[PDB]
Amino acid sequence: MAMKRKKISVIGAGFTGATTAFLLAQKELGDVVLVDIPQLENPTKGKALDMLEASPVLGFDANIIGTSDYADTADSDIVVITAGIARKPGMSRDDLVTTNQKIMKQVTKEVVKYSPNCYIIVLTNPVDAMTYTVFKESGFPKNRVIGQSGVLDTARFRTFVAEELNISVKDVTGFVLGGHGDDMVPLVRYSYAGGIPLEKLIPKDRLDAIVERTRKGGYEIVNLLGNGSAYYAPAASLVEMVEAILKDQRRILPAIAYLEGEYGYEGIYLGVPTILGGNGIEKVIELELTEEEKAALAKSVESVKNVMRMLE
Amino acid sequence: HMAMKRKKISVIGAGFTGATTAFLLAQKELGDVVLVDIPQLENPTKGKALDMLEASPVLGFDANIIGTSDYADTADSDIVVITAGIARKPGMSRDDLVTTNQKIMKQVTKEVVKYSPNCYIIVLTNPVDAMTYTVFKESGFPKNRVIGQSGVLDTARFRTFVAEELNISVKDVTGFVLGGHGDDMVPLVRYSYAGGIPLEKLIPKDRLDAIVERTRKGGYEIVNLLGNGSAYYAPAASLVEMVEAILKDQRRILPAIAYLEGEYGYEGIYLGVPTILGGNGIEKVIELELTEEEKAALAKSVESVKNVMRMLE
Amino acid sequence: MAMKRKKISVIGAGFTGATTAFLLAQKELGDVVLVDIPQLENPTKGKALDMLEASPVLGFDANIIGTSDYADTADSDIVVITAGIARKPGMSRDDLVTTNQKIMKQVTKEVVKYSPNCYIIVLTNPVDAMTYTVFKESGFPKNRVIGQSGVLDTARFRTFVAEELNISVKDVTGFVLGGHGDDMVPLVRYSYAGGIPLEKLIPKDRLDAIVERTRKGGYEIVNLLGNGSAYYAPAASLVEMVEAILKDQRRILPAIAYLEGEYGYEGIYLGVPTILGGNGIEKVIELELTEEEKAALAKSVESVKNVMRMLE
Amino acid sequence: HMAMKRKKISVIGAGFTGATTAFLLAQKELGDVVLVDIPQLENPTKGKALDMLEASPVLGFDANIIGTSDYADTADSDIVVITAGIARKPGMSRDDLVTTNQKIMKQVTKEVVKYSPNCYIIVLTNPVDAMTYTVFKESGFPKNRVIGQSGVLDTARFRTFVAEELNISVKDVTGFVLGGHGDDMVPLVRYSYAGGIPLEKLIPKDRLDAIVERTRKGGYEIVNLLGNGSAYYAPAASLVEMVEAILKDQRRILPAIAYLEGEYGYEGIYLGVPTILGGNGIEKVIELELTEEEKAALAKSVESVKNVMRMLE
Ligand SMILES: NC(=O)c1ccc[n+]([C@@H]2O[C@H](COP(=O)([O-])OP(=O)(O)OC[C@H]3O[C@@H](n4cnc5c(N)ncnc54)[C@H](O)[C@@H]3O)[C@@H](O)[C@H]2O)c1
Ligand SMILES: NC(=O)c1ccc[n+]([C@@H]2O[C@H](COP(=O)([O-])OP(=O)(O)OC[C@H]3O[C@@H](n4cnc5c(N)ncnc54)[C@H](O)[C@@H]3O)[C@@H](O)[C@H]2O)c1
Ligand SMILES: NC(=O)c1ccc[n+]([C@@H]2O[C@H](COP(=O)([O-])OP(=O)(O)OC[C@H]3O[C@@H](n4cnc5c(N)ncnc54)[C@H](O)[C@@H]3O)[C@@H](O)[C@H]2O)c1
Ligand SMILES: NC(=O)c1ccc[n+]([C@@H]2O[C@H](COP(=O)([O-])OP(=O)(O)OC[C@H]3O[C@@H](n4cnc5c(N)ncnc54)[C@H](O)[C@@H]3O)[C@@H](O)[C@H]2O)c1
Repeated sequence: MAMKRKKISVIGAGFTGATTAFLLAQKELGDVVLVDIPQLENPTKGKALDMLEASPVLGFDANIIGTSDYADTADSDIVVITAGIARKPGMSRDDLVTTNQKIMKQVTKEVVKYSPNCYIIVLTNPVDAMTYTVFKESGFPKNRVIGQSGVLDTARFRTFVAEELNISVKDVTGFVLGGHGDDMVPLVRYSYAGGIPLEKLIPKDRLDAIVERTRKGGYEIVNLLGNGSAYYAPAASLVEMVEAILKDQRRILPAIAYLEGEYGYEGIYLGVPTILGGNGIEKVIELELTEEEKAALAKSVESVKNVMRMLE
Repeated sequence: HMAMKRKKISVIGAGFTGATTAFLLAQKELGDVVLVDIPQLENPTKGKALDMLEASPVLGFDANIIGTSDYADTADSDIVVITAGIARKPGMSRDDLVTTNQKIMKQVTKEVVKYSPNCYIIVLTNPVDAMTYTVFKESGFPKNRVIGQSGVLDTARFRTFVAEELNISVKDVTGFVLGGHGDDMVPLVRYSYAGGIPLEKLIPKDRLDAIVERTRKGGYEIVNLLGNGSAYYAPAASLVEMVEAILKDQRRILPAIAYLEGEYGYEGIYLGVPTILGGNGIEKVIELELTEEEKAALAKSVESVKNVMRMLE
Repeated sequence: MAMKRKKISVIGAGFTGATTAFLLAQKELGDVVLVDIPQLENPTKGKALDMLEASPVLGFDANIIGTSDYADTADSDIVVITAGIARKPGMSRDDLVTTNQKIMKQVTKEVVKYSPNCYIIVLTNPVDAMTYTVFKESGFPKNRVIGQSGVLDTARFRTFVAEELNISVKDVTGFVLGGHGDDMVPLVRYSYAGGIPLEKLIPKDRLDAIVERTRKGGYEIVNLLGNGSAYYAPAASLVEMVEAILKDQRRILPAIAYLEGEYGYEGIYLGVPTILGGNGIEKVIELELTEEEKAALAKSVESVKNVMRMLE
Repeated sequence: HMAMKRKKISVIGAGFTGATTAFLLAQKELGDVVLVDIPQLENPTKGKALDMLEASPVLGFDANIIGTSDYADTADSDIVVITAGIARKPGMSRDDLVTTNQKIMKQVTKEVVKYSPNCYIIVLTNPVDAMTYTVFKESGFPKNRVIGQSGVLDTARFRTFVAEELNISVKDVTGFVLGGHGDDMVPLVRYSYAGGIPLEKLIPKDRLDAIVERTRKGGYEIVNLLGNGSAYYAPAASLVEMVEAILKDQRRILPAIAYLEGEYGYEGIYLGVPTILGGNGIEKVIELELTEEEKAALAKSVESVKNVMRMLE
């Protein structure tokens, strides 16, 4: 009968989790619980308390707590999972999978104990196999277990196109199927500057360079930082997705969704166009792809099946 | 004829406090942001700035952010926020900390005034009373143009503790802390309310004293939890409010570190005092009628500030 | 939808209603149903549609409809009542109270039929007697029936003081108890610029002229417009009250609340300091008033009862 | 030394569109506002202005808002928005509306360009194409400093209908409408998408044709519902996006009414075209590669506009 705040738990209090927590609180999307392992309890509480102390200056009404106790996550409307080791150049794709999978299983189990009705958004890489792992561990219907990937890649692409044409990023669009890197399947033909196909504004070679920079866009921020991974744009990418769900916006967003025949694939998570709203993933949109695009996506899907085969 | 131009804000020092501020500034479309650090940290600075910029299509702000070690990129900044400085390492004395940071302020200020002769400057670097003073003397600028941050942060921690104690919105809680930062700050409970109701009516004294002491220790509370470095979220927010007040000439009444020429009985010092902050920087130091108890607490604060100023070379 | 958007119905689609609806939508507080009499159905649909067609420009996700059918208000979380008649030429004070009483009872019956669990915020003058009418007709708990006057009166006070001192309205606080007009009790003692008592910044004579201009603030706007009363600041005042409830903010705000011993009064609605949150009025706050502040609030309360004796 | 100061926007015509525009600009703190109307309506204009100001403490915005019939109060405006027009009356001919509004545009611009010789001007007043033309010729400003609004509003109505058809956020629908503000406007479905997907892939042809038509009648639909008056919320919203684009030098791509000097094969007229809008007003007309079908729908639109320009005294 009372009007209660949405409750958002963010698991992993490293740069991306914290940046997320702070953005969610500022936008008054609800109360935030920043979670990490017992050994990291003091810094998690320090970050959460520091964020809460900005509330009177920035003028947002939101609780923020830090914790290592998953009992504090009880009755979360949304949980965002950012726990685990980041993508870096020259890393063993298998080692990544092995350590993070274990983390997704231990986290998912504690999340569903205390919030059995929550919607879950996964950042942890590799995001297809880790979102798959939260899906199967959780026992949730596919509309409640969502992965982030395509929004971040479309943000880097739009940024590079906006700088290339010297126009508002507000009026530039991109469009990606599949995951990060080699797995990325962009549709330049469905990318525009104020409604005009980029393919009529930018020579093919310069467009192919922006696409390739988008593929290595993560590695680009790693190379600059020297001793971490991107966090500003990943966190902003999670917040757009959390907002679409909490405010039932019915956004069309690229997301990592479970396929049961869409694009001709079943039993997998894949970056596809999505409607995102109050029921989480409300539709996977099936485009008419050209023979070439179909081919590039069959290629992304074999990489997906390859990483799922590294799962114990 | 003059085309409409974006405001320009340079943030000197691209660690916790400067990067957090820059992102907030960018999200609020207060203008374009130049994030500046030493040559040795040029690339991490470029990474933070580019990561922030790649957030812009998602969060929906129009703002340029670049990282640089070339101060020439700061040219014609309306506002410069100085977070450049060094933390006190175990085995470094008080005196060597003041001196090291002093020397950073002199070198930073020289470059800032060279490329933006008309900018306003806000200083965070600790020890912030002494370092804001160094920036003032080095800049050659009139006092209205050189402002330190500390009060807004300390009132924010105080308003957080009172909001939690009473279970009410932080929006409806008011504090006032003058003096220095850390141990030296002077929270004034007489000028502190919830919905305009004096706090001494709503919270027993023993609890209110613990809230005052907790405010005083607020910095160390966060240092003790993080196990590397100091607070940045609330510090950054406090700088953003002060930047807003100036760029949008809002004439806020808030505590700022202001150069005194007689106010409260003191001259030739930066001290945390009530301020009108607007399009011309510190427009007024407001002189309150203090009690003997407040005056005595303020004078202890001034002794400590003069102690740190004696360590300057 | 598991994450349902909040639903706000605004009864009365004139100046205050329409301006309240457009602010609510812009702030994404929920979906808005704008309601007027069957005769004004089409202008109501056209105001609603016009605001909705601004949603792509201003960037808000919100439905706005106009209707003369209360079934459209079903399961509203909040109902804002602005329904009211403009006092005709050659109509007594008695018949004005009596005409708006009949409108509040008819409106309330429709409101409870379709949203028996809603919070009601009343603006309709005379706002103490009309809030009282909605409470009694509704059978709701007292925390779920609320009136607006204090916030608007504190807003005018704050504007005048901010003009006098040449400072941000953000750093000026006021406190107005009682009713509107001669009935309203501004407490200059509880009034500050940046926490500084206004009696320290403004000579008695200027502070007195500002208290009188706060008393007359409605009249002032009426006399400038020539046809109609204020709507911008009224609407803004209702939005802050709507926001304190939907986001469970627990503001301390002057609101028209039902008294059961507070200030030594019982069985009336009166402007008092209030904690406003997710349960509506969480408590009425009792200040230590001077002998003198007590006399003015008694003068006010006598004026409120005067109007209540006019209720059929 | 110059202190920081607010941007300054004068709104001419304090009716439905002006007042609504004024209240958005202030809430968003885009600058101080001066609401201008005839002397007969000075007190109602001051009443709106004061009502708005009295909301500022509640909605928490720092802006001055004033009402005036004296153009001296508009001195040194960065942006001037012109909404002034005769109130349409039962039985007023088209001649008398256009002819009267032309006179108003010439009188209003004379005063505007006298007190703000360096301002950017956005024109709403109908018939908007011919009226923007009249402000341009009377101002003696370069074409980049005199901009009309019609396409933002008309693409907003299109996006609204497509969003309702598909049940998706308006944030993810794009459209593009060229030409005039009449039945003659050209909504381009080819350059219109939902999440960058072509609308022809998602909406059947009969439905899409009905949306295009509902876009052409958009203004009329609102007139017919209101009974007395035309739309003002979406119009005010459209002016605000165009003011923001200029004040914050955003370099948006939106449809605006621009002086053509060869673009699309037309010379010496104002027409709704794809614009880059920024700190120097209209920075460029973008020439789309239209189909013969589109060229012809635009050619008609141009014919409708030249017909109005014939009636100009
Ligand atoms: N989807 C994308 O596009 C995208 C982009 C950025 C990075 N990422 C992923 O998101 C994260 C970004 O790095 P970050 O800033 O979050 O890293 P970080 O190391 O700074 O923080 C992650 C946290 O996970 C914690 N953690 C480890 N095991 C845990 C467990 N069992 N339970 C709870 N917490 C545990 C770590 O202790 C650490 O604090 C990584 O997981 C990376 O794989 C993906
Ligand atoms: N006033 C307050 O309320 C308050 C609160 C927060 C922190 N602080 C102070 O703010 C300062 C910064 O805090 P932080 O957490 O950001 O520290 P940090 O080490 O994370 O960031 C400081 C940055 O300054 C840079 N820097 C050093 N010398 C420089 C120079 N010559 N030119 C340019 N950049 C230079 C360093 O390279 C570093 O990246 C400290 O002095 C801290 O004590 C004061
Ligand atoms: N409490 C305050 O601070 C405050 C301030 C301003 C306005 N008010 C009051 O607000 C009320 C409305 O103000 P306004 O300026 O919007 O007036 P208005 O005349 O523009 O609008 C009132 C609307 O109520 C409608 N209405 C009448 N009977 C109705 C019914 N049975 N069902 C539904 N709708 C019905 C009318 O048709 C009209 O559209 C008045 O009572 C006014 O005195 C009080
Ligand atoms: N271009 C578009 O997309 C678009 C959309 C909306 C409306 N319009 C046009 O906008 C104009 C304003 O519409 P509205 O709804 O605000 O009308 P309105 O009649 O409510 O307001 C117009 C105001 O202009 C004032 N005015 C008239 N002559 C003046 C003068 N010489 N100097 C100063 N003020 C003067 C009037 O007093 C009146 O208050 C009309 O011409 C309308 O047709 C065009």
